[PDB]
Amino acid sequence: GSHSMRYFYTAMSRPGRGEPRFIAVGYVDDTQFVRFDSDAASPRMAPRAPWIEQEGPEYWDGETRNMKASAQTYRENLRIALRYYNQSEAGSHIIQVMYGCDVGPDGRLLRGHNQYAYDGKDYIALNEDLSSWTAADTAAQITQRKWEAARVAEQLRAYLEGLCVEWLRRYLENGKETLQRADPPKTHVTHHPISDHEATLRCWALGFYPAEITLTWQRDGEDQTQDTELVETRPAGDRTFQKWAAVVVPSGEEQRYTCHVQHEGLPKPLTLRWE
Amino acid sequence: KPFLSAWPSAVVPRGGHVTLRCHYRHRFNNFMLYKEDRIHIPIFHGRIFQESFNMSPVTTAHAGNYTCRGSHPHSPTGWSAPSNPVVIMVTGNHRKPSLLAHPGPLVKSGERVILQCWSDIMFEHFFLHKEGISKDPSRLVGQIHDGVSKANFSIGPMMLALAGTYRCYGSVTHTPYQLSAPSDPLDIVVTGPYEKPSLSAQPGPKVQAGESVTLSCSSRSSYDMYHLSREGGAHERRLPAVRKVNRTFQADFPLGPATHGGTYRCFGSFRHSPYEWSDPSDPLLVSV
Amino acid sequence: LSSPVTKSF
Amino acid sequence: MIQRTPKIQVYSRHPAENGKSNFLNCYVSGFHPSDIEVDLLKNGERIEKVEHSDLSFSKDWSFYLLYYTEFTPTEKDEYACRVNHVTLSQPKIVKWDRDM
Ligand SMILES: *[C@@H]1O[C@H](CO)[C@@H](O)[C@H](O)[C@H]1NC(C)=O
Repeated sequence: GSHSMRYFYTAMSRPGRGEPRFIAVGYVDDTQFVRFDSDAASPRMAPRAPWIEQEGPEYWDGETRNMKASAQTYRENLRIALRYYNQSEAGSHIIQVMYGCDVGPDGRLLRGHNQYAYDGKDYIALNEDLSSWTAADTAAQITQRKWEAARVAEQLRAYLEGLCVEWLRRYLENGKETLQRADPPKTHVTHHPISDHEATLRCWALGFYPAEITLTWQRDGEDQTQDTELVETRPAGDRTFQKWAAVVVPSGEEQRYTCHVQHEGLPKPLTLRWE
Repeated sequence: KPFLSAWPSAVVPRGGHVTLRCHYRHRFNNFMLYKEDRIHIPIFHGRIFQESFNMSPVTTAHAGNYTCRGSHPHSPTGWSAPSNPVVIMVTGNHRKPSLLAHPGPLVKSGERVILQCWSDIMFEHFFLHKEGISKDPSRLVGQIHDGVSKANFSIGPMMLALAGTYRCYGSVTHTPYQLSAPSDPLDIVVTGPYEKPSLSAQPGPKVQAGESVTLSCSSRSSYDMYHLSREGGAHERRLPAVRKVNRTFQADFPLGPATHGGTYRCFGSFRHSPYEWSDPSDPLLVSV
Repeated sequence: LSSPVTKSF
Repeated sequence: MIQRTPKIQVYSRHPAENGKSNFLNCYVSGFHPSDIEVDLLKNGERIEKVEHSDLSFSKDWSFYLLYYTEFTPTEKDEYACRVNHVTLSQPKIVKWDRDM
């Protein structure tokens, strides 16, 4: 692959409960590597993955200044949004931002992203051409007129084509043996009676990275896509992931059921069965 | 420790109103208040506020440095650790100081401006406060020069978060939480980077009599409003922008019959954002 | 590296 | 505003084996707004030294968090996760099932 870098900002007001708060997290693919939280006594951008820790003091200082400025900007954006939507200053509101870049195997830019939301709904987004906006409502149309008047999209495009790609390449290098070496799932099937006439077969995949994976149940080679319980892929807490797929089968017919596992760490797809 | 806050503002005039809230364990109930001096003597004879404490109308007695402790049943003391400190400053207690901007109130984005507060009264401290809800004032010590006391507040690098209406206050030695009346307000506007509009005169800039002159501000950027400003004197005037057939947004400012001309500039701005303007247009000298 | 581009709404 | 109720999974980092050190996880996701209260419980009692991941969100803007604590499972000790959110009238409690 084929990788991505993303930053996620959450700016929240909470009158009477706290000062407005800004939290930022940075991801390379499914791995978080930095964080900033304005509530800390002395807020700093901080490492959240080992492969970024040996990055120099210039990096942390620069990123800390940038985050402090961004926090200021988003507190003001919360006030502005209050005016745009004619809302009271007593309520709690949230602005969210996600942005970043996708690159191909050759490290070159594939796509840039920059999207904003207000109270969990689309607010305004940079288009794929990285030179125009889509505004979701009239408030956002105000923002759009400002940003067009200020040539904001040019500056963002410059970031996404330049720094975003260069740094993603650098991080992919820094963390190569975790970020670019898929960890295949450890797999197994468990069996649990439900009644005297039915039972559950559960196919497990554990300790895999990246998060993308496909678990399917087949019955004599035909997908049970209608009768499969699929749990959301979940973090294990050690920068690997977990998932399972379950199917209810009639008792004594377990042997006719097969679990199929697909993941990039696997050379060829796996087919497991219970005993 | 609880979160103590003042609503709508810790800087509050006499006769106004302010509410202290103590948020602790997802609750606004059951807290006591302390002033900084007697940091273990709960005020009002150890009164337990069942709800948020409403000071109204505000008096000079309300001024001070507060912390709160929330109810904590099972603990060595029946109460929490001290909250964050909130300073209630009560204004309107002395003659107002004066506030001016150097070099001016229109500040280019990214640049710095000096807001000078001064008075003939010997204020020990000056406070600069941007008007708005939950804003923290800046404090400086009053310098003394030839019988006037003064302080220079540096504001910048300029951005929208620093733009707005500012007032400055003085305080005297023994009542640090009591502020003067506010200075006359100063509107600090950030300009740019929004592209400058074009300013023209119709039928032209040379007028005597008897003759009508109209100043048009125009831009292909979608400003909602235009501001016409004359160098010195005459106050700021503003009009809605109207989109024309050629997709320019334009406003026409008719002058006269008085106006003795001068050097004019115009600015664009957007709805619900009165303190951020475009770059200034080229100057236009109007001659009567 | 985070974006140096933060503008107001 | 748009309110979204949290999804909850409670599970161990590794397959449970009585008497072996492990991690207990409570993954909450798909919720909005961001404020939420999560406690891990051991026999009904709040575990104190619990940590969580930094707040983040998915493409649909909904939030997710992982809460986790080190723990050593036994046959008798029963673990669970307790979650409150604006969308919930009462806190939800999801028991840890070693098979889930
Ligand atoms: C304060 O600002 C004024 C006005 O710009 C300037 O003349 C003066 O040198 C500054 N410093 C002092 C101490 O007055």
